[PDB]
Amino acid sequence: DETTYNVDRSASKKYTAPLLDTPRSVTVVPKQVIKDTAAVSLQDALRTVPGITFGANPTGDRPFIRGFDAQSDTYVDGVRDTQTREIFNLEQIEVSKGPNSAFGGSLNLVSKQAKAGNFIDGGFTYGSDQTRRYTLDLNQEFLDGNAAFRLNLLKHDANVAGRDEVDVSRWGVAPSLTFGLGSPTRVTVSHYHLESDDTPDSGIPYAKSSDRSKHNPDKPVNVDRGNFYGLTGRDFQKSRIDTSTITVEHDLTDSLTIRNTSRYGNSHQDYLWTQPDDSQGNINNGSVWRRQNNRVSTTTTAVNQTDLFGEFYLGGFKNSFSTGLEFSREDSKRDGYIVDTNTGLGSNKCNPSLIGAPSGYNCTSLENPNPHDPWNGSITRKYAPLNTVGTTKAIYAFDTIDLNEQWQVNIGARFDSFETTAKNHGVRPATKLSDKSSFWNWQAGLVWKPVPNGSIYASYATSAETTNYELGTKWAFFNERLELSAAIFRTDKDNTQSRVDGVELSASGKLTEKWKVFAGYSYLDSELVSNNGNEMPNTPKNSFSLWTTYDIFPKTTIGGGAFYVDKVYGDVGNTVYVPDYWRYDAMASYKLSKNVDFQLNVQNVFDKKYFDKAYAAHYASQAAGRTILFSTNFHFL
Repeated sequence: DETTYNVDRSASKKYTAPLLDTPRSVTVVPKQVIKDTAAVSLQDALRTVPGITFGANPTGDRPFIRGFDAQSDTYVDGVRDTQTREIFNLEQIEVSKGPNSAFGGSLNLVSKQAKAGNFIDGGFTYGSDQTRRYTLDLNQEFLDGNAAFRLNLLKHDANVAGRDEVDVSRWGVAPSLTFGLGSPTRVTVSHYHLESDDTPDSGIPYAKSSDRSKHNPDKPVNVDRGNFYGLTGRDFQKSRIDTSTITVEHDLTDSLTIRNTSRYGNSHQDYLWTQPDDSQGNINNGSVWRRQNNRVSTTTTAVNQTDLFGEFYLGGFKNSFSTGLEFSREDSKRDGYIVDTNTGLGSNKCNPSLIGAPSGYNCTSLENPNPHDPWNGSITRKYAPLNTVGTTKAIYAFDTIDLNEQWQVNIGARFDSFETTAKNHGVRPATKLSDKSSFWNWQAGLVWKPVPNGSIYASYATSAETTNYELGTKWAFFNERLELSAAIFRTDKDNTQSRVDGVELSASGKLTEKWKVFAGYSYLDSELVSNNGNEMPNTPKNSFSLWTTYDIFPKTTIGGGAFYVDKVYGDVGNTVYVPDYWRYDAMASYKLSKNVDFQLNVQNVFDKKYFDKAYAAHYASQAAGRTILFSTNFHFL
């Protein structure tokens, strides 16, 4: 069933048990939720899972999970990645909220692969924000059903509702080949390519009060909804990602599969954007310094991962296990631009008399900025990069033991070894600095099943310094079409000292035959333990996500979502924040025939102005306003 709102198993076979019986908080955002919400990105899609905030970049692509930074815990099919992620090539999104030695929490993005079946799918979406999105998803068998070819294509252009001039443009191509369908030896080859060229948002500056502190923190200034402080003549955000993956699987016995995966990745970023005022206090006289930020970056990644997984029997118990070796190499080159933003008054100071041409357009108006100002300062590349070469070697082992039909034990360990060399051409003479380290990690879980469709679990994880305790329960109702979850947990971290205590509730699947739900609640009580007693940044204390659809007639579905996010602090010092908000979404779909769907989405039904990322200083990112999307989807199977 491809229309399910509940997914009962992970895709990666490092999990040794179904999700009901896995002793960890895991939420899968299934394909159908991604389609029903009409999500056009990873962040858009993750609004359905509460307590995941993004922070920091001209668009902050760094997730925070249970109040902890997870930029370098994003996986594509269980392997690390070389950046703003699109969803056209994804089947589902797997969110692990606590640790998992198999890989603060992590995201695992499952790619669409060539597989058995013949289909041609495609869609176009037109929007009130000028969205023009075209997708094609073609999968064809060949070699008489022993192999398959799949091609996913994307073209996406859009403005942003309630933001002057800000826009996005991207396209993608994802070819895939799989061989040995149904046989004991399978070979898969994938390539992924995405290129983008955006006009980056400036965001909105924090108010800057004379008495700003932990006690009276500042929030974004209140100005017209569309205000953009950047420059259409200057600012740009260009990226390219290329990823090749080769996977070989062989069944050695009926109980044992060996798997080798090779990934080569290559990503370029060339960004230059504006930040409003960088806390210079010019906003208090009605003006804004257009501070310039930038990054030029190239990264190369090479990974090889060999896994052995399956079953063995010992003392009368089944042991469902996975074990492996991982070797990788990352090359990164960080450079930038040198840009003249001198206002003429102490470099970065402004007032209304300097707005426009007297500041070389480095000052603008707080209330009525002009993004078309013909700014014309020098831009030159530094050509003096920080070049880093990193090596990793890891070994891991995971085992689930069925003691009887009521009791299971999970144990997992992982050892990582790391070597880096950094050459910095930004200082004279250039420096060469090396570093060596390792990371031990292990976890244990206990599952009690009073009845088959019921689960109560304890869990302990440590890494060496971090410690996680979790205690939870999961239940499957209405013929295992509805999963309910509840968890409590504590995370303790030394040399961050910090603590996060929390509660998580989930509901996923069918309530009745016509009524589906995908929903969660998250409570995060976080603390630094002077900043002693402050909340963690990017960690909403309360959040709630509800997505629901109802099959109101045959051929017709209606639906909506309600999302709450509590206030969020930008800094450890708790001096800046973005306020809490409610957002509501609506949808309707009509099956015109077996081959054509029509879909309407209304995002942010009440046109709430709110801020989806709070940065540590200077400013916050404003989310999109009300957006209306009409989709036409074709599918021939």
